[PDB]
Amino acid sequence: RGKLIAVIGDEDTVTGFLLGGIGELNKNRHPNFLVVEKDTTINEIEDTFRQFLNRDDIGIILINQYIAEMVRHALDAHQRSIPAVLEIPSKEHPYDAAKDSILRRAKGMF
Amino acid sequence: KIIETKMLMGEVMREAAFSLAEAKFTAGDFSTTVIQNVNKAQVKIRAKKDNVAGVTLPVFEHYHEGTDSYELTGLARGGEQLAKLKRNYAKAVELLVELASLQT
Amino acid sequence: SFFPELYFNVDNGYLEGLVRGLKAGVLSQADYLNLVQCETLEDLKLHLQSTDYGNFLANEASPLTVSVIDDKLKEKMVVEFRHMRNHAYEPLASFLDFITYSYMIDNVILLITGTLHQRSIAELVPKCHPLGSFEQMEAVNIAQTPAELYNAILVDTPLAAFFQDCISEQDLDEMNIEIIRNTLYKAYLESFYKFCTLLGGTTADAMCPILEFEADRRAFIITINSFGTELSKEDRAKLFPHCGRLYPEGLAQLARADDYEQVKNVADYYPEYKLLFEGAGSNPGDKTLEDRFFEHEVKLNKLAFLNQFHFGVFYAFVKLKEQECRNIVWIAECIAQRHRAKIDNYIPIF
Repeated sequence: RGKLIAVIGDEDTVTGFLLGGIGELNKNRHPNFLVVEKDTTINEIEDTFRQFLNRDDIGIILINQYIAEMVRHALDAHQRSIPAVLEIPSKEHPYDAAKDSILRRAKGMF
Repeated sequence: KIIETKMLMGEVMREAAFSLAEAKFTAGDFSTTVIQNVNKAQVKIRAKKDNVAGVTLPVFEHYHEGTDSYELTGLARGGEQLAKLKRNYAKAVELLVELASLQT
Repeated sequence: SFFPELYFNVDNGYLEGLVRGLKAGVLSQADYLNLVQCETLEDLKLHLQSTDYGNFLANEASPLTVSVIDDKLKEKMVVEFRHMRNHAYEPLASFLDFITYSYMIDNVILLITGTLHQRSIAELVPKCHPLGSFEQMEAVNIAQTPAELYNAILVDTPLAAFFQDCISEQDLDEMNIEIIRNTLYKAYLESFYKFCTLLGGTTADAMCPILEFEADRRAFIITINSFGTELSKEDRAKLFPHCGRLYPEGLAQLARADDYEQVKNVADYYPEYKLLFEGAGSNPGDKTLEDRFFEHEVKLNKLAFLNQFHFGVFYAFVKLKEQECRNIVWIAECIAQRHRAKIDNYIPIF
């Protein structure tokens, strides 16, 4: 009931989670997810990112790292805890490690 | 504990990504149907309180609400691979929920 | 009979030579081995360029991805198909239309659902499978009105006859989308089979065995996958095609079955299938049932080229290359994801 998990990522990432049973339409026919394609621009990602951050029914957001870099300024601008944003490796992009939001919050972590 | 979980997340997501490729191999192009055919969520997250000390910390807890997900045998009827794929990501989500709670 | 082997090459002579000449270019086992011995996508391209495949990734993004290899391969065979489909006459073209129908069926499922959930046609068309095409209007600019799409389909879209099972729109809103697509596919397969039997020569004997296999394949796989879902046994039976070996007797047992073992027990009555369930060891690190079906289907599609005077060579041609595309992408995916131990999961195409 309480909170949904929003996903902003590539075609396979979103498809996988949707099969995972996560994601749904609100009463306004809005989807708590975005598929980011090669033709998707920065304003589209940022607008979606912001709407999830300002949407009180979301909370955890799952994004691809390569996207995290594309709109990275928005990831440090918001410092809260409901909107926990987790950065994941895309099907082909390589495993994340550096530029983790948390490793930045705490500079004492491997 | 945050880093140990992050490392596991890598291994778990890799397996799910491969499993998706396997489902695609059999099914072909199911991704369009899944993305368009979305209505209700089966997984939702509830807030819970963790009394770490005098300070109380907000944590997420996985809630298996139970509303049925889409059952799709339309593409090559590759139900076995899609079923394993659902489970692989479902497991990934639970780990990610734990992961978000750790960020707080 | 004396019906074939005479007029066939009068109009279809060129296409028969061309399509077999195109088949001659399909990757051999030796070529797949060269593709496996790469471990790099750039080397994969270079090795693939050794055959009729290649030179299609040129002028694309310097990074090589799976999505590019997948799309490009599909495009290659679509172009070759359209070429042969355009240089063809009604006696053969109608056969080819059925092949395209299978893809149109999936595409119209996409046109609905999206129409039902306010999506514009222009947004949906880019995700439709090629050969669907839908050059006709009225299906275009439906104004997100399900009634307008339903009427345009009845009128302009060749699949109108198939929708006779799913009608009045009420069916579109009340039926589960997957039941609608499985129902339409049944209608397609039943009509296409009958068409092949109306062409009661070599084509009927060369083509029907493959269609009959697919029909029985659907019954087996649907029954198993349907176990874990919510579906009336009778409604499940309604989806079993009648063009196969299970139709006389066998579907009744699958319709009642609630277990994998009961489905296998049915196969036990059909050695051609019993061997498949025995081969489908289903171990945690072995091949499964779907894999054995692909291997059998390809064997049949290869045997299709033992007849030089029929239309079934074109059907097998498309399906055989589709599996070849699956095989090539599989290799690219195994490289991209670095799982070399899983490389030998392609279906050899001889």
